[PDB]
Amino acid sequence: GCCSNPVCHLEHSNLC
Repeated sequence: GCCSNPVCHLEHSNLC
């Protein structure tokens, strides 16, 4: 995580 988990990535998609 964050960007490397698909869920934590999308919760803050600005941060992936």
